[PDB]
Amino acid sequence: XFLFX
Amino acid sequence: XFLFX
Amino acid sequence: GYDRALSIFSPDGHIFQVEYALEAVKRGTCAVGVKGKNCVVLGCERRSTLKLQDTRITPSKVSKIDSHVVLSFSGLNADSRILIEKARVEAQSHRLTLEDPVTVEYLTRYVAGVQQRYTQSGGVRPFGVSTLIAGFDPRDDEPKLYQTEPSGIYSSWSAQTIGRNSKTVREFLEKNYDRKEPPATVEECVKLTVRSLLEVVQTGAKNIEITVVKPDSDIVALSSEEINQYVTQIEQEKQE
Amino acid sequence: MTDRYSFSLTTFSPSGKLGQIDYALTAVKQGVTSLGIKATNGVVIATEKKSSSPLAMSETLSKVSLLTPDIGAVYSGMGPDYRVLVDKSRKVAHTSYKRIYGEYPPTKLLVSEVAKIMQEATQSGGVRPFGVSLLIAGHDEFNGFSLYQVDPSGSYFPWKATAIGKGSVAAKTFLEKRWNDELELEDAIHIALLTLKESVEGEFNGDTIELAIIGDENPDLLGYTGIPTDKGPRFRKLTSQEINDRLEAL
Amino acid sequence: MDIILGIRVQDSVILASSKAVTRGISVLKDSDDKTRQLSPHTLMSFAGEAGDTVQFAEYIQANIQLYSIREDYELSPQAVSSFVRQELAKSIRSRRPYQVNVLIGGYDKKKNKPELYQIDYLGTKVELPYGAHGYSGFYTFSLLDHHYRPDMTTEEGLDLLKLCVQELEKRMPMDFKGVIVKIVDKDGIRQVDDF
Amino acid sequence: DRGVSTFSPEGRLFQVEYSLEAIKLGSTAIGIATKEGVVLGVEKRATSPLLESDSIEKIVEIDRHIGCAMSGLTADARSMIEHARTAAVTHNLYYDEDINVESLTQSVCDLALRFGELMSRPFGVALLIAGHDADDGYQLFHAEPSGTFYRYNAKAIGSGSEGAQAELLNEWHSSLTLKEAELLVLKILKQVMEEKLDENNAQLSCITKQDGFKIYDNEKTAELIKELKEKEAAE
Amino acid sequence: GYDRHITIFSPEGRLYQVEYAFKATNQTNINSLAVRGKDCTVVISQKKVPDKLLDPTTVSYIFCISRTIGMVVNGPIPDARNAALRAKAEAAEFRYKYGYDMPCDVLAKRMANLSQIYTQRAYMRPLGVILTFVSVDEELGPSIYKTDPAGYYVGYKATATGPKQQEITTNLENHFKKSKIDHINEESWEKVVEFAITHMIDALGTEFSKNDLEVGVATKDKFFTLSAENIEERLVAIAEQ
Amino acid sequence: TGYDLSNSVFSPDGRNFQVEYAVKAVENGTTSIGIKCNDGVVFAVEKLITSKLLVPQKNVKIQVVDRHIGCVYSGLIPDGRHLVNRGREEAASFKKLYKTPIPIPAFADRLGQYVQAHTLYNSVRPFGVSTIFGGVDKNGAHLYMLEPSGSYWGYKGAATGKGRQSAKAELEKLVDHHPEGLSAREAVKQAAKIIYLAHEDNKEKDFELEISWCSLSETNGLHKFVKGDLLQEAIDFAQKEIN
Amino acid sequence: GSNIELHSLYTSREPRVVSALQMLKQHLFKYQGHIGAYLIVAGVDPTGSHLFSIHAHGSTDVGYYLSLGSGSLAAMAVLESHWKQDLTKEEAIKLASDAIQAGIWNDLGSGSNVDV
Amino acid sequence: GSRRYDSRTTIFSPEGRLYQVEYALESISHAGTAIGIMASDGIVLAAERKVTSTLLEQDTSTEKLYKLNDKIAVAVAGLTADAEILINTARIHAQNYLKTYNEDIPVEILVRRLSDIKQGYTQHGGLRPFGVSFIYAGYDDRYGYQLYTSNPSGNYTGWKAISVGANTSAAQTLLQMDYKDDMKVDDAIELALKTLSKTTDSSALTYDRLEFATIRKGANDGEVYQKIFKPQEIKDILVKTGIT
Amino acid sequence: NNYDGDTVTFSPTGRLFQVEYALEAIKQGSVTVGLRSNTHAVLVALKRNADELSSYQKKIIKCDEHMGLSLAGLAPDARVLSNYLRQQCNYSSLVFNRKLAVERAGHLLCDKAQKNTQSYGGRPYGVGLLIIGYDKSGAHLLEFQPSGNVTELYGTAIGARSQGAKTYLERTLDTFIKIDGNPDELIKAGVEAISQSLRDESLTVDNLSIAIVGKDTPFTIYDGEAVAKYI
Ligand SMILES: [Cl-]
Ligand SMILES: [Mg+2]
Repeated sequence: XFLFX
Repeated sequence: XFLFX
Repeated sequence: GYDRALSIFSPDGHIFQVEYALEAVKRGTCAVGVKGKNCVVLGCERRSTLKLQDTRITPSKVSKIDSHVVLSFSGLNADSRILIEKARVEAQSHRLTLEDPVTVEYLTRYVAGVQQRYTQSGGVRPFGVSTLIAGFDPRDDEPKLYQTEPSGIYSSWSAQTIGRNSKTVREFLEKNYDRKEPPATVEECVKLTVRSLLEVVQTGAKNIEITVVKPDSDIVALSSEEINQYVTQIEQEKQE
Repeated sequence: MTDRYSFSLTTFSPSGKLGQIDYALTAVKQGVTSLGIKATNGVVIATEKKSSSPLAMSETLSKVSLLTPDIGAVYSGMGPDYRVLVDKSRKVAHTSYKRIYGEYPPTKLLVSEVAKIMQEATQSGGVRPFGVSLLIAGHDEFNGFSLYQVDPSGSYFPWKATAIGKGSVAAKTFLEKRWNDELELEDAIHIALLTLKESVEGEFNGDTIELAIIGDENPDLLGYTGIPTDKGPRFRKLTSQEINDRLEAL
Repeated sequence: MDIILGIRVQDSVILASSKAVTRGISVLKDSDDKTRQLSPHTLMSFAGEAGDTVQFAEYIQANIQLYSIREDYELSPQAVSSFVRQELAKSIRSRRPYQVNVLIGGYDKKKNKPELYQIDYLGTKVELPYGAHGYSGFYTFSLLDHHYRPDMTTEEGLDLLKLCVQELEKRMPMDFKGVIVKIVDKDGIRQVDDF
Repeated sequence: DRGVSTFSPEGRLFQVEYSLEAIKLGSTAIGIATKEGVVLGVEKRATSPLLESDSIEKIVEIDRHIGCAMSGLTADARSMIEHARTAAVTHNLYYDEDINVESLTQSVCDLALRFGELMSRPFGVALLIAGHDADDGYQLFHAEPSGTFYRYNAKAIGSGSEGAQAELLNEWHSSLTLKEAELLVLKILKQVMEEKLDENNAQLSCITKQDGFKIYDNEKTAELIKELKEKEAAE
Repeated sequence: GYDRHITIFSPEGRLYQVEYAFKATNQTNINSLAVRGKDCTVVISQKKVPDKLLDPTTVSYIFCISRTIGMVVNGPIPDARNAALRAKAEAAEFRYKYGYDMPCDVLAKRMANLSQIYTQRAYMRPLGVILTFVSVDEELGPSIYKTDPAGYYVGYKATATGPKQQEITTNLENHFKKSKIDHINEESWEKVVEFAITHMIDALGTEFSKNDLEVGVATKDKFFTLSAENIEERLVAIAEQ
Repeated sequence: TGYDLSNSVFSPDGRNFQVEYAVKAVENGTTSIGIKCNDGVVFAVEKLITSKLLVPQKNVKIQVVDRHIGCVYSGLIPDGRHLVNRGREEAASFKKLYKTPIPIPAFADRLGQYVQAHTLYNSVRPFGVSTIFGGVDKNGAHLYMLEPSGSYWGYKGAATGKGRQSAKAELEKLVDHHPEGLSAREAVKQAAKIIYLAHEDNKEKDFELEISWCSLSETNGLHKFVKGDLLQEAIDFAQKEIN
Repeated sequence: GSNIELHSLYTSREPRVVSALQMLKQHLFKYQGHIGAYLIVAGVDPTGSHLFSIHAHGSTDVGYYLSLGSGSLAAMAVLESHWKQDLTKEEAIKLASDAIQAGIWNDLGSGSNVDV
Repeated sequence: GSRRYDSRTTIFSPEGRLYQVEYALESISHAGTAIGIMASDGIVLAAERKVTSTLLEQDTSTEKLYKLNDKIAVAVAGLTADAEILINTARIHAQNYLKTYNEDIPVEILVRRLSDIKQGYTQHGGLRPFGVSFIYAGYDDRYGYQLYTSNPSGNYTGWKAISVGANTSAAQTLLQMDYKDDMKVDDAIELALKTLSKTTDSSALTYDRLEFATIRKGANDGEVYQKIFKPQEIKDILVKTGIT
Repeated sequence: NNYDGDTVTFSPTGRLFQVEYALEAIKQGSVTVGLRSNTHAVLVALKRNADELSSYQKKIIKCDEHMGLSLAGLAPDARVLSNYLRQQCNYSSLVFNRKLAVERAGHLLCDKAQKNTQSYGGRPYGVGLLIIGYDKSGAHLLEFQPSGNVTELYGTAIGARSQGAKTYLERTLDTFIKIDGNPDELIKAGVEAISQSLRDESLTVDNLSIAIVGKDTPFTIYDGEAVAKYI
């Protein structure tokens, strides 16, 4: 997995 | 089971 | 949802929709109930305006609610089906929860309760139906005959009639039915019921239906020939 | 607030008439003439673009609508009622058919669904009937070409050819004389233009006439190549120029 | 655990059902009847989770009895079995499924044929010459596979069932306190006292 | 037409005032309260001689300490009785005691004005609610379809009410015995009834602290009718 | 005669409540005009402040629906503001769901569909307003789309609304019969506004001060209204030729 | 005919007669006014003393919304209270989501849309009040007046009720004689005078004066009631002007 | 695809990629990744040419070259090595099919033919 | 409020009749005549299309005769649109029953349900009744061949021969005269057409103005076939019986 | 006339006839008086019997320890509104540990009555209420009309012949307001006030109903031989 700075 | 590239 | 109050009071304290529902009953084919010492008989008129009818499949006027209770009616046929269905469901519901079949008084009280509810519920008109409910309570040999009407009032009757020309056949029963000595046998009770209908019916052919209910779930509908024998015997005694 | 009109506004009168449906049909009668003709190899639907003002851009108002790639619709009566029916008709073609069977509904079943929507506005609480009659032309693999009329009541009938609205009675007489079972599509268009000229008062050209066909597959209008079985839509709206070309051979 | 067996012979269906109601290490009863009369010619035996078993059977009994009164007709065993299966098939995907396994023994008056149906709590239905539910089913199947014949009489059927129960008593580790046997034929439903 | 909950220019609800006309057409019901108990009596008024009169139920038990007589569209009363019984039992479940007669009456009267566009119309029936409690002793209440209730030493409702009430005005005193009250109900019923009063077309009942609510046997009422006839012939 | 009170058909196949809603449209006694340039769409409307106690800045019948779409209303202000709030809500919702600015003609269609429902459903009354939507659409360019209480809508080369619409309509009709083009062949929006005001003056036969007019302009990627001083500059240019 | 029996029915004119009948209820009510000053707004109202038994200064008519908006109305007092209750909900929801207190024009449309909604259906009655309201926001002072139809505009001065014609005439003089503007303290004095002058239309019964104000300088942009010395100073000024 | 067709008919406009993209991501986000759809959404519309990717949880991103699936790392290796600005049609087909081949050979989840 | 405009579709007249039901029956009396005749070896359904045109596509047209399942068909008299609402409801009930019991629905059970729906519209909801009368032609293995009718009241009755729609009085007299119990399908076909031919308001009875259907055990062995006659087949049976 | 069918319809002169008809129900009701000093607030109510066998209909309802009302009109409507006040008084106590202000109780009754005058299907309340209470700002008397109009007063009367009592209080205003720390004398003034509304009938032991609330006095109702002192 789930895209995630 | 299911079809899953 | 449609909420409109159709059954309301008028200045003279009448509910016209309930009274007009009674007029629908008045129009309906005649139905008569007579209880003997050890039986109840339900007689019903079949208007002979309809021939080429299939009598095998045509809805019969007397309906079994359980194996031990029957319901006949006068008024709107379509309306009667809705009361019969509700009564049949409540009969099985009672057996399921109380582990005992309904008393005739309980089944009557239920049907009468439904009729009443439709006189002070929004968006609904009263049932254009009066019922005769007859049978024997579980493990009882005392005959039971009750009447209901659109208002929702009910009561027990030694003998009673409803529908068109019911005034005439009630007149007959009031002078011909003795309370101290009711019809002792099935024969006597069926005879008095056929006699009462012959005051109004026209021809004693396929115009009279008879259903005999005895104790312990013993219910049978008489055939054309069986009724025709009663019609023959009554008029041969009358020729004197 | 709340919609407290839960009761029917369309009831039976002592004569057995449903007033609101009769009055809806009266509205359709006042409406501009539209017609449909069925040929051996196609169907044509046509109507007059009655422009409310010359300042108004009549191209922006579509009287002839695509429902599916193979089904078109035209109307006579109240335009707004037609527009919302086309929106509901397009949606029901997807929700009640294409999302289930993975193909567009046949003409007769989409007509059946539109008919159902119009019947409900004839019985449901707190609504009036739709003030339109539809002509629906369509093709499908197993029924071939077909033309249907739908009335405010929700009743629908299949037609070889017919007309609705202002000059329908005269138009239907004209079509009865000209129609045979050996008509090619071009012959049906020619007859459609001849029939429509009788009911039109003013200008009669490609800019004042709206005409569409259900004919051969148009692979040039599909928008993509690569799938042999997808050959493109059978519904085509004729251009202003294409109409004027056939008015010289008139 | 509970024993329910069914055998369909030439002209009848016989249902044997254990009389013991046990919860954990406690024997609650030794005379329990795990059967309901659905119609005059249809009988249902049931085994499973406490409460669910009776509640399901009585619910099915009420619905079939309602159909009988309304139509003045008896539903065929095939029709009753299909209704029962569909009620169980609904329940598996419900909030709390009925954990009931049933045998339906019926005599079809139209076809003049006895029919046995085995339905599990999932709504899995098969028509069988003989059936059973639980641990007992595997032993009884192997024994019935050997001995069973299609043209057996009611008396022959009872003797084979008698052998099954005897062998189950020896082989089974739990005490099921004997069985109640009921026969379904053209004349109706009757209970065999001697067993 | 016009609203069901509409007020008249005099400030009365049309439908309530009309329901009060329905109650006037109803069979007579009388209640008399004493220090020894409360008596409840009704005219049965069978429409035909073939109608089994004992099936006419116009006196009804709500709890052991609360009786009820009705007059008007008697079918309407069934749901009111049902509610009253539920209220009486429910209160006993919640508080382990008998519910006060006033509280029970108040509960029934809260249904009265629950009508509009809830039920479609008011009730077409009046109730005499008689009972005993430890706080206010023997009590008789008149519950109308208006939602109003009055306590009464004695009260008559139905077709013969204004004639009966004038009679109760003269006859009632604070020292009345239960036996005196029974005869007094029978006397006034016999006065306002169309048909001749007997044990089959009239019904008695009472509520005492000791025995609770009892509907009198036809044999018991018959004896009180015979006792009445003799004492009226005595002067 | 209850067929005149709710939106059901009369025996003639008419909806009287729709017809009477059209009459409410002129209750304000205000005339609006809309024309298209090459790069812009201009809408002008009469402004009347009869009471001295009124704050004239708050008296407006032109609405900024989205950044791109403007709307002028002919009808009472309550129904105008009802229609304005709804169009603003619909335009915002469209952008969220479909990821691009609602086109002028699509909003017009949506508000027309809502209007149609009031003519078919009894419990809802029609709004007594005619809505004129203007924008420079990214696909169709300068756009005028007008809605009425019947639920009718169409595109326009130009349009006019109010008591004296026919006088303004014929004036515009006559101009486009000469030029033989579907727009005002003018580069700047300033000159297209000057054309709009000039042709309204000629049509109504009345002169205008800066406080007598109300102007809305649609360019690519914004719609805006002119101040009294912006209009004064426009009126000065007209007088000086 | 019959077009005036049901709300939301258009007459052949294109008029809603039920809304026009609501206006009659408003015309029947006591006089209420609003004055827009340099840096705020002043509200005043006529309270008829029906009986000596009325407790002076207790039956308050002017209502606050949030902390910065004043509301006064003429007509059916309960209908006004109902509208202010909605206004308080609208102001609460706006502040909850957007943090900032509701601007006056924003608040005006919230009432406007709500009142207009009561002209769309026959299942509801139009509001029997004209409402004068306003206050101070980030963009300065705003005075609004809202009719039963849902119609509202911004005002330099506003009046409604039985003495509106008299009031309007007095407001029109102030607008002409003060183009540069009026101070908050001056507007309180003038408000008092205009109510006393407008009382000639209700001269049978004596009355009680009630004033409120929101001023950036005098109240820090919050709605406050004029009390004690400042109220007596305004009454004295008003009494001097009628004599 | 169905809702885009109805939208296109309603608006009388050819559908836009941003519309399909917005409708897909709002649907996938609603179902919090439980609808396991990982899509690369491309197309031409009146606005121009567009290329997007959308992950199952409703996250979208914009690129000149994207890859998704088990063979994405094999494919992205080829794209990162051979991609440049201002590709011709012939070059872009070659690069795209080469990136798929990378997946086919080196990923056990990918195989058989190349669809373009 | 809204009360003002309510017709009150579900009230009794002072005579104890349902206004809307009575007026719906008046509507149906103007609809094209539909006849059902039940024989020992099958059932006939004959029905007259209302004043047609030469430009109506007849071979793809259906207004009178509809299929409910493989064993049951209906003839319609009244609003076609209203009928189609009820027909689709009946088709679903038939499939619900088959899914539940794994047996084709008995004819009466299907008839009773449709009749119970019609009844509901007369007692509650404040909506207009369905302006439709049905003739049900069906076969099951309990009662064999069955004819029923239902009307907007929701009342239903069984028949050996029956008519609905226009000139039922005249039609019922002609059927009551020529019908016998031992009658066969071929004879019942002839009776149905002869009855329409005499009762019709049209100048002559032709193929293009009729819809015809038979339910026969005339299916190879122990099974039942539904035959919806094609235009050319109606033309042939008109020549055979000697009407054209 | 044509405009009195329902509460949702204005008349051509802007009147609500259904509300005015509800107001009429109050005038038919039996007389009740309310008056207060700075320390105490008193309700005096003439109870009405059906006949000599009947009880005298109760007029005064307790809402909290510090608040209650007297009714004139439809008693069932007074029960609905008094139950609502009891709940609102109760909510204030439980949630905020705060005795509900009499003024705020008025505002809540007003808003509840209003909703029944603007919506179709419903009807106005057919009762008038006199609310007395002692809160943080001392003694209070309120008059409620089912139009929604609630008024704070030193004294008032509602019901049949109420004008007689209202005139007396208007004369006595300066006297009875000063009756501080003397409950008996304030009740005497209330009994002397209601006496101005009597005709034929006089105040008996089972006829008169009195209620009082004050500084160190919870809301208490006096009936029977408890009011014989004041006859
Ligand atoms: Cl839309
Ligand atoms: Mg409408």
